[PDB]
This record gives sequence, structure tokens and C-alpha cells, in this order.
Amino acid sequence: QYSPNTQQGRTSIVHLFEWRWVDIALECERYLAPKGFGGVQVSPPNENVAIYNPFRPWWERYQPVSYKLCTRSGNEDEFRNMVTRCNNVGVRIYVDAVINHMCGNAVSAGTSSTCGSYFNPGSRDFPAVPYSGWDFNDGKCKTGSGDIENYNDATQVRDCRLTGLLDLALEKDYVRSKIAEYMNHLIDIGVAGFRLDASKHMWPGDIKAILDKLHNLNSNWFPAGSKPFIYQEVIDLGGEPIKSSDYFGNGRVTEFKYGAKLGTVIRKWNGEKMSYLKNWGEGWGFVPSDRALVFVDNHDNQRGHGAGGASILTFWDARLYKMAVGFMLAHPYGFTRVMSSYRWPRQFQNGNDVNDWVGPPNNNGVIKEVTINPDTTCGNDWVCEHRWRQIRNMVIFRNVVDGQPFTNWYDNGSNQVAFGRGNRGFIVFNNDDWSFSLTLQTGLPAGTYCDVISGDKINGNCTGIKIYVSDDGKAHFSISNSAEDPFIAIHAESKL
Ligand SMILES: *[C@@H]1O[C@H](CO)[C@@H](O)[C@H](O)[C@H]1NC(C)=O
Ligand SMILES: [Ca+2]
Repeated sequence: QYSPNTQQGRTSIVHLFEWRWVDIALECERYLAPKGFGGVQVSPPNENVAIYNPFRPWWERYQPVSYKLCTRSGNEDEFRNMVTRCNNVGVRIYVDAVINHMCGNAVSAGTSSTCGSYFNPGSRDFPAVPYSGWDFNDGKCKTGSGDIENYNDATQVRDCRLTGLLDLALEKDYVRSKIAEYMNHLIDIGVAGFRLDASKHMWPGDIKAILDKLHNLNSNWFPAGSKPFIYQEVIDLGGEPIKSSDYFGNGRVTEFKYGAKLGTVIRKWNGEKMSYLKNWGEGWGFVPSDRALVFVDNHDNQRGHGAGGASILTFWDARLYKMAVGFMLAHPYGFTRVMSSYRWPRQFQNGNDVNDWVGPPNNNGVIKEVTINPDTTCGNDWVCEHRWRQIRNMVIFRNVVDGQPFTNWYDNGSNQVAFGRGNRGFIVFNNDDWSFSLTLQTGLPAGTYCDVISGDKINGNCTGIKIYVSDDGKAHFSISNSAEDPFIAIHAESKL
């Protein structure tokens, strides 16, 4: 459950947040496969509650009504079509599995679901699955309100409602089987793994019992004995009774300290500086690298809806964001996930975005298609960070330097650092308020290299900065603190 199951050479997955299945299928063929992306995190593919007040928010998808593959992203046929086409070009699909709960208890009964399924939160009836009052933790939760009230009590965190979401009794074999039935349907369709949403709110043992019921990956695309990739969403920062290490036996875990600390370092908050990143990784108290799923931001915290809070960097902070993503993709620690978002009208009031609920670009609730502009950027308000030259090229950089050791580190005791990956890559950063101009040892073979941040290597020449590495491996780098992108990266494949 620890291996991503990506094909040899591809080292990152991208979260195509709220994208339609048909757009993802196309993206796999026209961009993801050609550019070397390993896979895609898709939004929950199962039927959810259609919420109209506010108008179709992104979070309505974390509020399940049934396990029918029918949502605003498409129907079951379109979903299957997407998985098949993506797999055919070597790009894996990972499903966001919302299995800790069903919808909010206050939600009105009726057929206001993305597929018309009937449900009644009040009486605990979800006939489409089916689930009844016997399948929820109502009688088990001991809090006066029925919701989680204290996170210092590990029992309550697991058995009570996360902000009202009806909590499934995961210890019952019936419930475990209905969930496995759902997941095995997806595995047999061809998905390579799952993101287990809100794993902190589930007992490690209940998760294990469910995973024991899972099939091996589809033998038409994967080698026999392939187990699904499992990454657990567990927000573990400062001391809480629950630790992310309690979930290592089930698969990988999201390391939220990664994005939070990288954000404060790049923003230079609290007197932190890039020179401190010398021992980035486990040395900073993070989980072991082989159990970590890392990222700069995710769909929750990019809109202040989660762990990391104010320090989190997003596409809104373009310049610093690219630098953070650059550092992440170049550093050997963990398995990396790139974010791909959509724009929403941020409107801050007293320090809080009152429009953090806004769902994906749409026309009367119907999600808009991702349009590709002549310069490969996207239209219809999709940000497509994964298409930004700076990020796309660093995704490739990671593939090229895969397996190569962290070495040749340099720092000026402040905010301009550099390091290489074996003899396959080298990257330099200038985050100080003054220019950087120095000759550094790169460990790369002599030659002329194209800087992949400022440009590309297009048929025999570089469209941007060019770096010259001598016989002894040294090379001169000059980065003005005024540069559009204050960092340079070169690798074995950008060499002329
Ligand atoms: C690189 O570009 C120059 C013109 O700027 C041209 O003279 C040269 O032949 C090009 N090299 C290749 C390999 O295309
Ligand atoms: Ca629970």
C-alpha cells in the first residue's frame, strides 16, 4: 500500500480538483502522459448532496448520499472511460475515498442529490446503499451534542460527528463490506489507489479491516500482486493524542507539517530562513520519507479551510508558490503531489475569505470545460498550475533526478541556497533582498545547460538562461532579487 504504482520514471501525481472526467481523460492523453506525470487525484466520484445554499459549494462533495458513480464530474461510463484512457497512456488514477461519514445530519430529506437518490438524514436512511440507523455511531458517541467537541479525547474524535457529518459505524462488518464493495468496484475498473479522507476520524484498526477486503489491482494493467496505493489524510501537527504514526500499517500519510513549515520559511516568518532547510525532512520531525505524501497546499488549506493556516502558499502568491513547489520537487523527501486549482472571487473581511465556499467554474451549476489557450494555459477560470512552465519543468526535473542523492549543498547563512541531486541535477535559490552572483560546485558533467525555470530546451537551443559547467563541475549563477523567478534549475536532460 506504500507504492504509488506509477510506471517507471514518473514521480508525482496531480490533483485535478473538481475537473470533469472527460476533461481528465483528454488531459491524460494531450498533456499528462507526454509531460511525464505519474497520476491524477480525482475528486470524490460517488453521489453527493446537492447544496443550493450556498450555491453548489466545493465541500458538498464530501457529503456522500450513496456509492453510485454519478456526480457533477460525470456518470459511471464517463468515469470508466477516463480510467481506461489514462491507464492506456501510463497515467494512474487515485480516488478520493470519503468513507468516514455520509452527509450532515441537519440536511433536509428528499432527492436533492447529484443522482436523484433518495436520502433522509434525520432518520438515518440511505436506501441507495443501503444504510439505516443501525449503521451509524449515534449510540456510541458520548458527547452531549453528538459532534466532536474535544480533540484531546481520541475516542470522541473517532466515534462522534465531524461538524455534524453522520458518522459511520466502521467496526460493523456490514458497513466494512459496503465500503469494500464500493472500493473494489473502482479497483476492478482500473484505479491504482486511494486517498482516505478524514482518516484521523477513523480507528486505524477499522481502516485495516477494510483494506483486508480489497482486491489486487486490475491485472490487465498492473502486474499480479499489485496492492492499491493508500495515502491517509491525517492532520497531525503539534501534540494531540492522535499521531500520524498510528496509521503507518495501512499505508502512507499526508505530512501537513511539510507545507506549513515550508510556507513560514519561504515567507521568512519568525526569523526563519532558507539556510535552515539544510536538514529538511525527517530532521525536522516529519514522518519517515517512505510513509510521506507531501504537498505545498491542498484543496482545503488553500482556502484557509485547514491545517497550515496563514502560512500556506497557493497560486495566489505566484512568485513564492513556484519557488516552494520548486524546492519540493527537487528535494528527495517523500512522494509529491502537485495542486491544480480554479479561481474564485476571494473577498476578505476581518481577515477571512467569505467566499471560501465557492465551487468550480460553472454555468448554472454545470461545471465548465477546461479550455486550453494558444500558450498552453487554461481558460474558464481554471488555474492549471500543473501547466506553468516553472512547475511542469520541475515535475520533469524530479523524474530525471529520481534516486539520486541529496548533495553539494550551499547557503549564505541567510536565504540563498543551492543543492544538487547526484550528478543528474542542480538547483539554486535566491530569496534574500539582494542579488546573488557566485560560482558553485554543481557535480554535473561539463557542458552547456538550459535553465528550465526561465525557459526550455527547444531543439538544440535554450529559450531562457543558459548555464556553463566546466570540467571541474563548477558553474556561475547570477540571480537578481528582482527576477521574475528567483531560482534556477538545470538537469541531465536540459543539457545541450
Ligand atoms: C540555435 O539558434 C541559433 C540562432 O539563434 C542558430 O544559429 C543555431 O543553428 C541553433 N542551433 C540549433 C541546434 O538549432
Ligand atoms: Ca468516525
